[PDB]
Amino acid sequence: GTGYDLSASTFSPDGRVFQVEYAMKAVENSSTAIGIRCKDGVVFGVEKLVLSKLYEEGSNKRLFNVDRHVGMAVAGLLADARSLADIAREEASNFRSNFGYNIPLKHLADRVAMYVHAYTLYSAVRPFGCSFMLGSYSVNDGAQLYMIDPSGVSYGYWGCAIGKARQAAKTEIEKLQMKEMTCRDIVKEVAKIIYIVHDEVKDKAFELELSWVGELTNGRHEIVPKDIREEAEKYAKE
Amino acid sequence: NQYDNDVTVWSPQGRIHQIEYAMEAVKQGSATVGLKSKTHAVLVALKRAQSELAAHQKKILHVDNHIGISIAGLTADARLLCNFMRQECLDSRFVFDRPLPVSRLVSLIGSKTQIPTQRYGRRPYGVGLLIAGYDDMGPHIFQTCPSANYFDCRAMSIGARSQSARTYLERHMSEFMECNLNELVKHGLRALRETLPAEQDLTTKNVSIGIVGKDLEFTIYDDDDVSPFLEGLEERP
Amino acid sequence: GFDRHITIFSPEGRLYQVEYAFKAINQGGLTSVAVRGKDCAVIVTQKKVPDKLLDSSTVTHLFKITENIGCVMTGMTADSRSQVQRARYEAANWKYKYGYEIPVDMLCKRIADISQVYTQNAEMRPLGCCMILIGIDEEQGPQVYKCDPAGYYCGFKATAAGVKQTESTSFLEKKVKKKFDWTFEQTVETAITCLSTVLSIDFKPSEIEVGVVTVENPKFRILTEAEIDAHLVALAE
Amino acid sequence: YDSRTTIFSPEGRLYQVEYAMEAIGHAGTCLGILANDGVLLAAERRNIHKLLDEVFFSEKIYKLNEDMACSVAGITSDANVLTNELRLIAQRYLLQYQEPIPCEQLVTALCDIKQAYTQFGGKRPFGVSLLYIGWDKHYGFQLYQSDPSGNYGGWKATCIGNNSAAAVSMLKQDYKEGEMTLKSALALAIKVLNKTMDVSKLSAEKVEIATLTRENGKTVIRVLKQKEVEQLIKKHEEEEAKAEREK
Amino acid sequence: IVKMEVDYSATVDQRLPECAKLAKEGRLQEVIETLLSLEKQTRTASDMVSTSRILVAVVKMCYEAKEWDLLNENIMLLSKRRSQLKQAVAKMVQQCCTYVEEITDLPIKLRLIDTLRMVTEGKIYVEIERARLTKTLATI
Amino acid sequence: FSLTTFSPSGKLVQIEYALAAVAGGAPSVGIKAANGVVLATEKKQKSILYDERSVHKVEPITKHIGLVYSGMGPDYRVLVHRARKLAQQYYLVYQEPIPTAQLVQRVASVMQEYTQSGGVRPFGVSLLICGWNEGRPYLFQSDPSGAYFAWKATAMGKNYVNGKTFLEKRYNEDLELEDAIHTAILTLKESFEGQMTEDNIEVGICNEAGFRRLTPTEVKDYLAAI
Repeated sequence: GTGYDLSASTFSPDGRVFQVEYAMKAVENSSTAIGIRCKDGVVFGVEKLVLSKLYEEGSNKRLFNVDRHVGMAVAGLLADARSLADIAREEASNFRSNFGYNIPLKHLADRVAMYVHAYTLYSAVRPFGCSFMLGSYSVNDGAQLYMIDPSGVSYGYWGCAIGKARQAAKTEIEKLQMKEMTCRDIVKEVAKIIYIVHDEVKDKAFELELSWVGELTNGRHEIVPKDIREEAEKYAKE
Repeated sequence: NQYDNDVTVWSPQGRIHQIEYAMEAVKQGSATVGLKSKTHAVLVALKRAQSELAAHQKKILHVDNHIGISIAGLTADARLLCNFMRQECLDSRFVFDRPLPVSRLVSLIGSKTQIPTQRYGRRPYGVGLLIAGYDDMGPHIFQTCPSANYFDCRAMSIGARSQSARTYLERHMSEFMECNLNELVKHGLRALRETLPAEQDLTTKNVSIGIVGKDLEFTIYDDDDVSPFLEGLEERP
Repeated sequence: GFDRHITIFSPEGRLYQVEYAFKAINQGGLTSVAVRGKDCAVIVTQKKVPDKLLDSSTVTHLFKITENIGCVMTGMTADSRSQVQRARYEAANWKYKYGYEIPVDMLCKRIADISQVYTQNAEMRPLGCCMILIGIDEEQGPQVYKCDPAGYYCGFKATAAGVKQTESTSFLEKKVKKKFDWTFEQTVETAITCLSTVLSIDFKPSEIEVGVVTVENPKFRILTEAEIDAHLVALAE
Repeated sequence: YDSRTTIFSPEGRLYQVEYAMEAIGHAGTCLGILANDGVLLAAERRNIHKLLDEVFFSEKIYKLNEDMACSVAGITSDANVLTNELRLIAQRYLLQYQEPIPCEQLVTALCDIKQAYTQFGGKRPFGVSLLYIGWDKHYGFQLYQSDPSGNYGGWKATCIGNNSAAAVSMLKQDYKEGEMTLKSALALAIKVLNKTMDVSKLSAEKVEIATLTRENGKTVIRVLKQKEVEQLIKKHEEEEAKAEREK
Repeated sequence: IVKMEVDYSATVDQRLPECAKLAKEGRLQEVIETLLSLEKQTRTASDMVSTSRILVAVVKMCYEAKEWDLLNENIMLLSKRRSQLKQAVAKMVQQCCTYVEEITDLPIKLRLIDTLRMVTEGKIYVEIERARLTKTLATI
Repeated sequence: FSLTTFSPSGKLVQIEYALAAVAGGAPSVGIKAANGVVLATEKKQKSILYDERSVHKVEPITKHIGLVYSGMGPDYRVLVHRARKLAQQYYLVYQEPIPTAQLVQRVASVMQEYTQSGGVRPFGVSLLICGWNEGRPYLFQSDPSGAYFAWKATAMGKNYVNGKTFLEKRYNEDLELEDAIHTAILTLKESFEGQMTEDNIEVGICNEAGFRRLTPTEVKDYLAAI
């Protein structure tokens, strides 16, 4: 503390970077998220606090489309999250322009994690206050899902959660048996887990932003049709 | 408190303090409301006056025929944002001859304002923006805070004592889509009038109206143009 | 003051920032062992996987920098990946500028020079990750080197890095003092028993990931589950 | 109170620059005396450890141009770069005008660069003050003293060393313009160096002196080697012995 | 010690007695190997009761088929494979203790010392020491 | 700020801390003999895990310029790389002078990027330079902030004071032949704690024929009969 947690370039006496240790606290404080790799795809899901009913239908959505087959579910400081999503979109576009075809998810996650590490390495710039999952599917490489901490590195996840209640979500995620369940029931189950996570116990009403990618969508990461997934929300309510 | 000195540094408890102080810049400013309808977007801004001799300053800035903004807070780095938005919209006109959709413009503003929140020696743009635009999906109202986290809103207000206007809009937001132009403008006027103390009241000289519609390009109405809307005020200070 | 806060020389005549980064390598809870043999060089590190929701396929700390050089990383994972990317870039750039493949010692020297530039100046900070890189070199046999956050690139025969690196180095010193060369069965078994004596869990053949480079067979073989299980069975016999 | 170099004082003083200039008095010792048909520099060799070889052939005295030579009295790190820049300026003038650079112009350029160093940016002032002796077509033999403040001065008998006050007092007491010659200037320089150096009977190794003389249409800057220096020492010793015994 | 992952109580119940019938006189070693694979599977699944039953069955098969030498290297392999489960090996020694005391024979002294070597590798105070005391008394 | 800095009134505090750092613990003695110059240092590796033929303390900058150093070895690597580049650039500009001893003074002078442009943090290594392409040998020392000193015999280790005292008492002298390396090894012996061996001691010699880092065979041969 004191003089060591002032700039990211200052190492702790024990050998730690306290700026990122505090940036992780913003992710821990912001709303939670969940992403599950189904048998033939990856299903996302994020609850979003409607801080006031003055807002329209779900805006500043935690889900983003960084590429044609790749989607990003982010939590934490949302402005820097959107800036990082723009960075990821630019990286995917550059890779498609240079090497053709579609950017593999592992390489995209590695590059964006390296960019985040570059931002947390120096002193003038500050570490990003956001953690996100990158999910994509392809016929060749199946379904992948990588999660990036505000300072850490991408890690392969069968199913991951980040935000306010990580352990509470992860317990039921590990309770759920993935790797053999189709993405439909996985949408139902991610909605169920999010509603199991507390929504109105001490906060306002929450909206359910759920994303899709898989062979059922032949790649092409898109937001699940909310009109037909309201019944999945109803099953989650029960 | 050490950790509150600079924007780059991060507080141990979580979010940084400089941006939280930045949101107080919009809090310390004249009130302004902005509401959507089925076909129109209307901004009602309180033209704060220095003295009776001086004018009531300028609010509800003009961006393009279909986009108009209302500032609230630090006026220095607000004309800069207005210039940036004007330049981006004109670039869109110059490249593909179409009105720049409001959502993309707001995303550009958020991305542009995000960088100062991370670059050392650069203060965040402590300006609250109430952007009114009419893209192909009807009217749109967006709120841009200095935290670079924009929001879409059916009806939002920012400024000093704007919480009362927020509550009035929320209680009356159900009957907003099906309202005539004059009816919606009167809703906004009632919302703004509820912000000031009972001594203050709406005048033709201290209020500004910005209306954009399907067939109506963005227009900044003032005293003579406001008087037809100001009639039927139903004054309950 | 700020002697212990920035990369500046202490009044006592020391450099405390890199001294803290070396302990940062210890932070993270991991260990690695590198053993050079008569003809091969093997490196093994534990694979600490909390919960099975992670993909054990990609949680590795060892990588292929080029077709014949493999590294293992100890410390913070972000800096580790950044230095791995830098090493791969350096190897590719050397192969482009010079036709022959980059010697492992030269690659370690370049990485250590980059780290020394990092500990120089004050704008940036040293990367808290210690890299042990191995590879077969003609007219030199197997070669193992370590580059540290300071920039001191050295290490040979038996060298370890991590939390309990001192105990592993002591046991490997005892083993190398016992004058007998290790073939391509004894080197792997020596590394495995070293890491097992350091952390007594009996090393179920899933929590470690060993990289091997031999002379008759080049390339950085990341031995699969079957190979590590067979070596473990042979050792525990 | 001191801070980043480009500051002032509540009174209005440049205390960083003043501190640097006072520190110039600390360490090093050089003196320049101007006489007709020859102007010379005398330098005190600080470290005379027997483990050196004296192959650089000059430590304090530096030849900066065909018609001039300097002697630093500050930190050697800045002294080397300042001498290099001074030689570069002189040779640039020689290239531009095809004529040896006047001493005053060279000194003004150097003090301008020092004033710039102490003026703008977060850069340390050049902690070094140096003398200059030289000859030109306009003013003949000239001597100049420049301080780290960038305010040079045209002197004729001055010292810049540790006991610079004592040395300049000894000069003022025993300086006679017009009547002064090269040999008398040598005698006065050796005498004042013996005064400012506590150990009497100074060795030729601890003192380095260089004389600039005007030959036939050509300037010769000869550094006095050991034998000539100790012969001057012997003549001075004879003079001292005669003066002391004749009382 | 460690939490059980995958139980094979149904598998051992349906197969172990059938394996005993298939190798009533113990002429087949493929039956021994396949239960070694099965107990390895349960060992990787961290199950103690299944491994203990397999070891007890294996030694019981050696008792009935009276292969004294093959018992020696079989128990050596079982106790030295990866050390298995401390509960299971402590059990297996106990029925070995119960069996060596009933048949006088000449090479039971070799059986006594063999188990002594298997238990003298450590783990004396922990996981049964009375067996080693009884074996030493048996040697006396 | 971004250069050699932190100079208060009458002091160079940062430079003084750099000089305290270069006190180090590696003696790295140097002796200028009549025939040539010997730069001998101590390679006391921690344990036997480290190797001695992998990393070197003596580096030949060019054909007959050899270099030995002091504390902060990682800084020394960058410094010797810069010195090699500078000497190569000088030889390319002034093509084919075989520049070693008419360059040793020059390369020592161009060791101003070494410290006069410190790079925020000054270098923490003092280096001894040897060259003999002038018919005469040269021994120079560049410190973390100063410049060429033109030594004849010196040490830059933890016991550099007593090492220099031993050098002067043992009469480094002027008539000493090229085999003053025995005296250099003896001077190391005073600042050495152990039975020094061929791999424990690294020495390079620079005579009129050129510079050469003595292999462990000759180092052990000289260490024999000591």
